[PDB]
Amino acid sequence: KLVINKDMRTDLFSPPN
Amino acid sequence: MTDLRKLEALQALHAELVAVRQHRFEGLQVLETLLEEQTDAFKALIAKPARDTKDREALGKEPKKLKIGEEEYSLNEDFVNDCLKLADELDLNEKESARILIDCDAEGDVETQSRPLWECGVIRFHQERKYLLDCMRLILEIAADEDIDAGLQESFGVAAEDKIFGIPPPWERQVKKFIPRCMEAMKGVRSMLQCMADKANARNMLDNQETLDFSRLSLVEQHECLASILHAAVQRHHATIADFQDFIKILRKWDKYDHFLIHLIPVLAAYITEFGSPEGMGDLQQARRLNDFICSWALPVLGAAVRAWWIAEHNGFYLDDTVQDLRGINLDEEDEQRTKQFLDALKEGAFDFILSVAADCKAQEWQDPSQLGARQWLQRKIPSLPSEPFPFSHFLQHSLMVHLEGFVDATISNLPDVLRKLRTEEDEQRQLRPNHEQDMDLERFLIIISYAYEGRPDAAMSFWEDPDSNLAGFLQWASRRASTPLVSAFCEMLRCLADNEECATAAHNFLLDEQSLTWSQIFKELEYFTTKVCSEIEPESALMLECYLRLIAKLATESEIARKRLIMDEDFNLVDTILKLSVGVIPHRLRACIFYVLKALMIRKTHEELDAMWRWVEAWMT
Amino acid sequence: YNVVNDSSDEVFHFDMYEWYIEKGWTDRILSIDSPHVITYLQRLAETDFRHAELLCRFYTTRSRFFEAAQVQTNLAKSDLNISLKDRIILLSRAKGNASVNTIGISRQQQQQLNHEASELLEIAHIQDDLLERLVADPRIPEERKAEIEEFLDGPIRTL
Repeated sequence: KLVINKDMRTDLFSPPN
Repeated sequence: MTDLRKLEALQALHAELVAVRQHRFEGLQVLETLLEEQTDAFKALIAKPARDTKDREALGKEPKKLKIGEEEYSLNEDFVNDCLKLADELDLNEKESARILIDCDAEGDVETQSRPLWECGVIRFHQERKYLLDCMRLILEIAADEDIDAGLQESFGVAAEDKIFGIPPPWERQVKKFIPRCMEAMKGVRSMLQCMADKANARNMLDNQETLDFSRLSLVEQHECLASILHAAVQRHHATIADFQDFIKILRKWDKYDHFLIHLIPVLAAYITEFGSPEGMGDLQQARRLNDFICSWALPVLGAAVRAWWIAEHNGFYLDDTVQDLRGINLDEEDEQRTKQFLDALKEGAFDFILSVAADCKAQEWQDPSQLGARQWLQRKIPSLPSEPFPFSHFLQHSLMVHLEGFVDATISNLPDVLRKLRTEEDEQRQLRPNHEQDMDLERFLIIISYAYEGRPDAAMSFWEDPDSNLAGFLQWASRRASTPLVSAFCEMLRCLADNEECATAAHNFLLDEQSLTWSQIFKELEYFTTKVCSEIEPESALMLECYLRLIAKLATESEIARKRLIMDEDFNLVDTILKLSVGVIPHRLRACIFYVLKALMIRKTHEELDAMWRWVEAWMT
Repeated sequence: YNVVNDSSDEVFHFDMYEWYIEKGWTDRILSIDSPHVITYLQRLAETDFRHAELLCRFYTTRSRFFEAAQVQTNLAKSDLNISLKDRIILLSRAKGNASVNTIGISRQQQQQLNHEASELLEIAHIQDDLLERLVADPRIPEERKAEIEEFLDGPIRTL
């Protein structure tokens, strides 16, 4: 079961908080 | 069921292997599922964890609750006593021993056999090794079956390489080889059997007699299965020189003659075939060292037989000078050396030991009274078996007969001059001292040939297909003028080489003229003996007459042309001669042989033959 | 050690199973015939990896391969603190153990478990290849890598 969702992710190249 | 224990798993697996072997492929999908669940079992043939003190002191300290794997059990003062007893008799770990006893309580076999609980653990333990090892023989046996699908034949082959021999398949890939584990495995069976007799004899010197007998039977069966597995593994060229040297040393250190030696015989045979004969590790240089290494022994007949077999198998290199290199090496010296070595081996009693082993192998509880006293008139000096109930299998007999026929073919196609000189020596010895009985080397060899070719028409036909080959050459050369023993041995060989009708007809056509033996001389001697008895007789004459009668009966029962010819032949008149001989003063053996010959001749008859037989009977009884 | 094995104190023998495990004496614990130790493990198997591994050893040596594949698979799908690589070993073992016959269990039940372990092992290897590559990537900031290691070095994620 795979579902691509380019819309809302988490910037892999920016730190958190 | 589906949740079967170790014992029930091996017992069910064994039934599946028999189906595929008996042409029943209704359990293919179910068979593969079992090999994956018992992968850890096939890896280690037989291994009992050593008795540890941690479990001994802990088991008896708190014999209240026991935890094995995922399940839990409660121990009581009665069950705990059986664990220590089983562990002591077999020297097995307390944890492993307890699991065996727990399996009996669940299955509830105590009532099926009505025996103590601690004794059932011994049987259950032996059953595991039986099926665990016996099932392996079926895998290799089915993997070599030519009467099945090629695809299925290859499935069990690659599986055995990884499950049994621990060799991964070609599509993938600190560990110990299979042979060193098998050698150590069989060693444990011997040490366990030896300590069993020592302890058992001490207390014996009860209700467990049958259990001890069954355990001994299981142990000998497991040893035979391990020997067969080792032979099969060696047949795939997966050995070396170290294993061969170790086996030779173990043989040299052999103490007593028993079934284990007969089981190991084929192992050494296959070893010499792979190394000695030019059908394997064809390193001519390596063979030279092994020759000097083989050529301490606590039993000279064993060494004599080993040297004879090695010479017979290794004399095939020195036939031509084109398939190999034989430069800078002398031939006459090596030939004379091999000849003297073979003569010494014969004098030591190699063929005698081979014949004794062949006889003890096919020891049958009951025998047909039509062949009493046949092949039992020699001088056997080798001690016999203790007569213990250790029956042999069928695959072992088949392999033994195959190896014997191969050795016969090799000795006939490699050492003809040896046999010629031996026959001439025996002849001149019997001539210069008739009062003494010369050696029975040639007679014993012919009897061994007969034993090898028995119930195997596919191989017996080779003596009739090509009349110009070495086999037919020796067959026709061994029919010239000779003494009574050689003629009797040749007649017995002919009789045993008539398992079917085609071979019987071939022997009939080859015996009569188309010098070698002919029916004319046979009937002339019969009439001479008849007139002599009717106007004393020596054992040799009686033996010759019995052999002739047995051969005639066999030919009449197997062939039809001979039965229709001799029955109404005007020049032979065998019926009159046999009747005049039976009405004379002779032992009952000749009368019985004549009656059996008459029965064979009258197995298929008509109205005219019945009338003639009744007329003759009335004329000779009135 | 006689005095030890001659005891009937049950809390004691539990405390000794735990102690053998602690010292690493797989030598002496695997060599106990008793089911009492198996039953003791069956209650805490799904509580700790080290205990589950012992339980699976007892099953396999008794040719109960399917039951071990069941313990290993559930342990790999669980929320216990188990590393991804340890979950790759558990699935890989379960895949092997379910591919061989276990007596008393239908071929269908074996295959369905061998198939679930094969799929989860395929996903786990992908996740391991990712985690390794991301941690080693020069173009990834350190701040993010620690965050990646937290969410990928644990239970297996969806594709």
